[PDB]
Amino acid sequence: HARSTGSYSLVTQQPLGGKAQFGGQRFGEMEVWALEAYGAAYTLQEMLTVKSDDVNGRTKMYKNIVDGNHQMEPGMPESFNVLLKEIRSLGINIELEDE
Amino acid sequence: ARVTVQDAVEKIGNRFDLVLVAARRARQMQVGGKDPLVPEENDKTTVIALREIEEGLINNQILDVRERQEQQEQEAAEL
Amino acid sequence: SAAVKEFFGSSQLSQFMDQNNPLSEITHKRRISALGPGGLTRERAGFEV
Amino acid sequence: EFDAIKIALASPDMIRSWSFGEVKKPETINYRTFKPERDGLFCARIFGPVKDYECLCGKYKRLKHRGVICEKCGVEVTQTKVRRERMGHIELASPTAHIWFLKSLPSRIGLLLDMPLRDIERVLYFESYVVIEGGMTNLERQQILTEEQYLDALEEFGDEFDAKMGAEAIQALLKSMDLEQECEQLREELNETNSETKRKKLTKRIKLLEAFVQSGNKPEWMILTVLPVLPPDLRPLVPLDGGRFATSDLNDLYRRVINRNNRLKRLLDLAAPDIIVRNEKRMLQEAVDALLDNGRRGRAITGSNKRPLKSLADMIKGKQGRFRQNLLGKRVDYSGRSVITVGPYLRLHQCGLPKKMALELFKPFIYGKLELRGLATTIKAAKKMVEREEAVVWDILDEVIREHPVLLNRAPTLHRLGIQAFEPVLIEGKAIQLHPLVCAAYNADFDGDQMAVHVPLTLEAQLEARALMMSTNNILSPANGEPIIVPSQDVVLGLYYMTRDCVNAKGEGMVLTGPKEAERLYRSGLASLHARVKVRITEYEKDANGELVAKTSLKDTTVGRAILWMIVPKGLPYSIVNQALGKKAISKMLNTCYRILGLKPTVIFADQIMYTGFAYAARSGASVGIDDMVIPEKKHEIISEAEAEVAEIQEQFQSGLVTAGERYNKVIDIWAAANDRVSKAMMDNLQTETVINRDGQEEKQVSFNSIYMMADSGARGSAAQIRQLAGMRGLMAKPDGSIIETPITANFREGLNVLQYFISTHGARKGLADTALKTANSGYLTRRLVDVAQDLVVTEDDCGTHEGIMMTPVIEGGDVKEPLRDRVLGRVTAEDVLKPGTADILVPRNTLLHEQWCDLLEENSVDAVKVRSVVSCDTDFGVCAHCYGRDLARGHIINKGEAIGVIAAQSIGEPGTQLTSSIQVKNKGSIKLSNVKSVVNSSGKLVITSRNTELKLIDEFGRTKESYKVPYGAVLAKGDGEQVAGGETVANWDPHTMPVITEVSGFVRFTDMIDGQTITRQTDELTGLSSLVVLDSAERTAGGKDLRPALKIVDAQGNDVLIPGTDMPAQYFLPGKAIVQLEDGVQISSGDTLARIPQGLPRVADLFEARRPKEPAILAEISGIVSFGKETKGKRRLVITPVDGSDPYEEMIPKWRQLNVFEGERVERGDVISDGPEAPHDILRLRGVHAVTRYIVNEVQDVYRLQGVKINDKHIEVIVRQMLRKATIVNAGSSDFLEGEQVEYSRVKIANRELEANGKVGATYSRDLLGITKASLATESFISAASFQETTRVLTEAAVAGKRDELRGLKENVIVGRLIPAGTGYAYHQDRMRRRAA
Amino acid sequence: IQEGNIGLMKAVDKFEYRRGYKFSTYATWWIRQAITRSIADQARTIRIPVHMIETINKLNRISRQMLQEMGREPTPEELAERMLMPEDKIRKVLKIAKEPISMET
Amino acid sequence: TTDPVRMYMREMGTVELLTREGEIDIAKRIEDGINQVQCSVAEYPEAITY
Amino acid sequence: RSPGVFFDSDKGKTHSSGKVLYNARIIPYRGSWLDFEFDPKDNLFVRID
RNA sequence: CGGCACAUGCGAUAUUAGAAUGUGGCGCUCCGCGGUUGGUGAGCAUGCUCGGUCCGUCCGAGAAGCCUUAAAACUGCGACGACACAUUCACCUUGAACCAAGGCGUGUACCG
Ligand SMILES: [Mg+2]
Ligand SMILES: [Zn+2]
Ligand SMILES: [Zn+2]
Repeated sequence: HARSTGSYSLVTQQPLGGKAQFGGQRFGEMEVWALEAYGAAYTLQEMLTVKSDDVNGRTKMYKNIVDGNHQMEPGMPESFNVLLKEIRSLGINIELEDE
Repeated sequence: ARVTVQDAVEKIGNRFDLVLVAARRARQMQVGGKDPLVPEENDKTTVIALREIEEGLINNQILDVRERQEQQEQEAAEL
Repeated sequence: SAAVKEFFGSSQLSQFMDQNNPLSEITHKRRISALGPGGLTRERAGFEV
Repeated sequence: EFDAIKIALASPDMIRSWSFGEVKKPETINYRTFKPERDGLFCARIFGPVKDYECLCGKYKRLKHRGVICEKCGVEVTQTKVRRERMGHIELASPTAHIWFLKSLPSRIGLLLDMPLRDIERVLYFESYVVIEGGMTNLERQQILTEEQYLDALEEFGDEFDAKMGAEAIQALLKSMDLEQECEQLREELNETNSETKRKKLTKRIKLLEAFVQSGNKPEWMILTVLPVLPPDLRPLVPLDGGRFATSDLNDLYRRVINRNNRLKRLLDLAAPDIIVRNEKRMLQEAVDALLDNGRRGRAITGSNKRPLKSLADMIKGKQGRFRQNLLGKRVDYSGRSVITVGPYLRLHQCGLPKKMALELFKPFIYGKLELRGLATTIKAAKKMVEREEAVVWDILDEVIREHPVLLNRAPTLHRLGIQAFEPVLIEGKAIQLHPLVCAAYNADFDGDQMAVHVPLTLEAQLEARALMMSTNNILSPANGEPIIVPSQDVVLGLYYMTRDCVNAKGEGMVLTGPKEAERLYRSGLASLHARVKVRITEYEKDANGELVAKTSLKDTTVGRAILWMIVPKGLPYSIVNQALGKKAISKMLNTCYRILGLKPTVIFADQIMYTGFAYAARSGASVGIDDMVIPEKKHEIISEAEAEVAEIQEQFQSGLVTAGERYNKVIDIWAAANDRVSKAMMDNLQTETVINRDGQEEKQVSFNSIYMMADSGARGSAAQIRQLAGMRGLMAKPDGSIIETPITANFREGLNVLQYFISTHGARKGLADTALKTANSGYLTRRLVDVAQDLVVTEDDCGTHEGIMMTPVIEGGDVKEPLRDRVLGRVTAEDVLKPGTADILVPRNTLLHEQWCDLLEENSVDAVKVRSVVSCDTDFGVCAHCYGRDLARGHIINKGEAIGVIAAQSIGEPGTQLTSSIQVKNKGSIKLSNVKSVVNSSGKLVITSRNTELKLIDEFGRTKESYKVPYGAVLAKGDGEQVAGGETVANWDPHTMPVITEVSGFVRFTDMIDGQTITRQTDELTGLSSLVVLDSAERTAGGKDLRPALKIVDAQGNDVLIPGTDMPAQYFLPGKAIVQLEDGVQISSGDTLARIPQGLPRVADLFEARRPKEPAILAEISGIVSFGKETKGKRRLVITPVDGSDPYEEMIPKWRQLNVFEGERVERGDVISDGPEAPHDILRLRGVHAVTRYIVNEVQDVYRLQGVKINDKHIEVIVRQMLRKATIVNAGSSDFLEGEQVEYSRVKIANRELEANGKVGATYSRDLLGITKASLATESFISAASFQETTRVLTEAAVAGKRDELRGLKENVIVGRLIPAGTGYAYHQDRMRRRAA
Repeated sequence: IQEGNIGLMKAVDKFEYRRGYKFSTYATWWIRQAITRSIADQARTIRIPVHMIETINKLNRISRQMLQEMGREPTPEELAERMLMPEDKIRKVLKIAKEPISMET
Repeated sequence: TTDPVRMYMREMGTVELLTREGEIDIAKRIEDGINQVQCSVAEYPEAITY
Repeated sequence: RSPGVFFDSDKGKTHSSGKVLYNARIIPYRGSWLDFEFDPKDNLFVRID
């Protein structure tokens, strides 16, 4: 099978894996180490922000692609924002800083 | 076609600045601010950018000179 | 009925018959598992078993 | 958007600042209609609207308003994504201890109040009392009580006394404490008083205190007063299909907490008795502690289920937490997955890809091109056009594919060649066609394994996948310079059949004008494929400066070699195709073609090799059959002889002549001898069996057996498996690890009966279980190695230092295991190295050594080279490129930027699947002895008094062919410098007898040797020389227990013989079993014995972890004269006497164990005092950083080269660098740090170079090696210390410290989803770092 | 037991010894009332009211009795004539009484 | 062990049972208490007039 | 494991003294177990679980 | 040197016995009815007037009426829903339940 863009998981905005739930080949931890091992950095930035997690970034990417303008507006991943709300929903203050 | 990127590595070193330079050039050719300086063989803007690197007439320095020249022509075209 | 239906419906020892081959039926019925309740697990055991 | 991530504690004012509502009621949603209940855990006025821009009642449904709130029911009408974002709070009635600051092993409330944890839990569970600053009447501050003692203290002191119990008491303790007063107090206790281990704990506590005050925290924030709650769409309660819901278990946890908080408010309204409210406060403590981290209590399970529920720390920590399941690795769109297959018609820059996958992946590209070309008016028409698959879209898809690389990926992606790019060729089919030469990089066989494709969407990712990750770029491994696109199995068989020669064939010994009529002769059938033939070939060479000098000649070769010669490019000489061309030879062919002609002829040459290999393997018809395995006629004869010999040993055991063990060993030796005779029978019956004739009687040659070609070419298998097919198969081992005396005397060509096969099954199943378990452990080793070393990035172009280690060849006892050439090739020199004629500069000081420079090294006689190593670099926060080396997919020096820690750790952990007398000199040369101190005895020999002697067999070219660790007190035949012959045993020691040899010559005597107590009178039956011999510790009496027997020398005059050269006599102390052979007043010579003393992969994960060895080698701290102290404590005091320095060091040695040095000798620092393994801590702390990195690389290269797997040493060296980043400072000086504080070496280095550039004094440090699971968590960046290992301790240790994380090193940047400061993003981070704060 | 202790404190509030009963007979009803009201109040994710839970417990009791009378299990068509409800409400009472699945099941 | 139900049992296990007359005695103490608070009301005229 | 009585050794591994221990065990079919074991200094010990 | 206790790591990636009664008030119920302000997708493909015409149709600018306003909102009258309080009868009678036991490591605290 293959997936262009299908459904997304609820609690973390990621494409849920499976078949015929349209899945997505899980670009796991060792493959991220593999792209770090090359000089590939834009590939990894779109590989774990825009193609997967960012709720604005995937629709911005889809618009930019159907306009034929290959360009990504990265933003911030959504599951990292979930991690901030989970640590912040402990007694632990975690923030982002000034500039 | 472009099977190996070796000549572009010999013109622009460091193998990582090549990606950034070719990316900037192919954006100048895809978003229609420019048009190619080499005959295209129905290649995409990626391969046309790498071929413009291999002909030597594009690097970071020539792109900077051309971009400042476009900014000076904007300053002259303010009227 | 809850206990006996819970055992036949949900256990590590009660599973769907592999039924794509007469051999597969006749060797899934002849299977000697060491897992399940009252037996060792894959995480805990073990090499001599 | 932002910079460095900060983490700290949460004040209740901060928590009320976060929250947009108080959640007062435990409802979730209304049951009848599923609107959320006000104001429950799912609310509207607390969190947000349910639908996009719509109130809950319906008064505000559209975009007419966005700022308003409805006054019927509170809804701030916004997006519903806001409901994913806003948080709530719970006003806890009684306060509550936070479980993370209470139950983690370095407990923070525990060692913040300096109070044991069981008493703290005794206070928090309302079992006791604790005084809270209760004045000074009778009771101290931390003095706990009980209830009866509380009544005692209250009736004895009615007032000025304060002692609560529970969480209020701990909160009052933390609030009452003045920190800096106790800071002054502990500084005074660490100035005057010294209670060593306790003051080490004390300086740890003062480190915590002055780290806490330096932060912005207050201690009473460790007790929760207002508890924050998580947004609803993170704990969702959503409809499944069927009217039944899925709740997360956090809804259960917050429902329980809200429920018990409302119950406690209701009880304190009704003025409950004390037992009930103490019950309820314990219950609320349990509810909160189960919400924050369930599992550190009695594991409060959920409802209608026996399974334990899932709390917050269950969602952060672990394999399924957000750090490892949804941040470090994400499931990705624009991907596909299918079964892989071969398709040999490809160039290796392209792979097959199905039309249906290419239509499904590239859907938005097709949409864009169709609405550009106007075939679809809108985009819904484009959807229906690609849905119906009309004939116009396939030309569009062929336009969007043409130059767009996809990424192919196999699931065990161990090393970095697991993800490679290709250009797709569309396939009628449903299986990805994958180029064959690439597959050895993947470790992908085609037995059903399935691979995944990803699509670079953006333009920069297309250029990355073409410039960095295209398959034609990676033809060299990152582990070593060997080719990874080595031709694998069919192609090497096609070559080995093509380039060979039989003594008679068609066209034997004819003449050919070139390769072209060689092809015309073979393809017409006049001449055979292989017949020895003179041809005319024209080879080119690079004799001048990049110039192709042509020379032509008649080479005497075969036909098939001439046919392959058309495929060789211009540059290579003809001798690369004039041999048989197995697998090793074709790897050398591709290596020489790459090191001469660059990249492009090597890529197109590898494609042409693969094509011609498959084609002439098809023309070979190389086919295995049952007649292809010749059984020796000498098989059953040798088996019958061995069956008679085991009957001989059977009769010799039934005769009682032998015991069982020597019987067993003799039987296994004769079966191994029979197996070796069968192997040497079957090899000579296979390989030379073809005997044919040409112009004469006969002639033998190498065989055209099918299985011999398939074993000699190196295609599949070697002679072990050929042995198990033709001769007998081995000797199997039972589950004991014992090995059966009755081996399997049948191969697979013959049948195996039931018992032999049943014995073989055990070895097979043990093999399978070991492969599974070693796969798991190799994965864990790779993960620890990358997570200790992602922070290291090549950052500077050059540091310009003079440091370096000393590359020598690694010969040890036998022949060469890894020469000088392939060790130093690729590195860089520190200083210039010189010819054996001195002052002859052969290389200058720092040049990149490539293959012509190693040729210049080998044409001279160099043996040892100083080399810049990454473990001794000077650069801050990385390794400078000029110090690292060159080895990469390219051949040049490493570029500025590229991450080498990750490629290093992958190249180490990737072969983790594959892992498991006297001097008999072999070669001839001259003899050399290093660190030798010896004396000539009376017998013309030479006895050795120094045990650091290293024996080197130096030939006429200066290099070392053999080395021997010379034991102490050996008997040299020749001296030093004399030309020795092969086989000549020069030193012959007694390995069972420790020598008590001397330098003196005179009368041996007894001193402090009392008969019957220290020495017994033995009268020998065999020799007959009765003597007085030292006994053990049990039998020596209380007088002579501590008094030791000693031997000393006089001459004929009675005066004490002094050592010739010094003034000390040889008074030597004997242990138990040290046999006194020569008695009082008996003459000896120089060096005679005064007495005689008779008798895998977890290794790598022990080395890099650097665990303490079980029996450590003990080593002397400082160099000096060794001496003994007090006796019989179980230990002895080893005392060192340096000449210049201050002596008074003594070390406890368990004196049962055999030592090495005698008391009369002298040791150097770092010299061994006993034998056995040694800790890396000792080698680092005594010898030097170069010595410990040499120790690690030599030990782990022994472990890898035992299996025969090459790993370049740069990778192990940079893991050694990442081990020893931390270093404790000894002398503080002008710096800010402490006498026992552990800070990283780069941070103290930039502090000293600011101070040492000034006139002030610096801070001297002590370098400290840490293991990979401890040097990775002791990090100045806590997300890289929280992503893999123990999470709770790291977040609490960085939450009490207020620690600030500057994103520093690729783990955080993968976490936070921005560019990586190694690869293409290095220029971006360099531009930003130039922009940031400048 | 804490809801029972609240009920016990209410019993000690409203206890009258001059009726002559022991404390146990009077206090047991208050303790059971508080505990039953609490289980009906706060032991469910979706809070279903008191009379609704009384209806659910009647359904489980009658379907416990009929299962040993008929033998197979009762269909809700038998619960139409067995009880006083019009059998279309019994379907939704049977629907509401389902506890939600844990999302980590 | 923590097991706070067992800590509750041990915290209440020290309190012993009542005889059948001690309940009447505690009830008479309750009567004395409500008697004294109603007699405290009995002196205050403003509550009366309220 | 068959219900009955098993006399296992568990050699070596306790405290690295080189001494072997011995543990007897009564495994029921339904109920609580029973263990008997020695220590490194020759003292017998019971375990009900 | 032993014991007790605790913590922590790994254990592959990927693909798959309650019952009954009453009263009270409430409405973040979208359920019938009334009153109040208050609209829009209709005639109008020129209903009308004037101007251009490629035209008798389309463009450009005007005015009116009829008719679609309970829509949106507000407030009251019914139904329902939820909530509180009170009462009657019957039963019940003073310390529970619980799983799981077969691997390899690392470390900490306490006591002797
Ligand atoms: Mg396979
Ligand atoms: Zn509203
Ligand atoms: Zn350096």
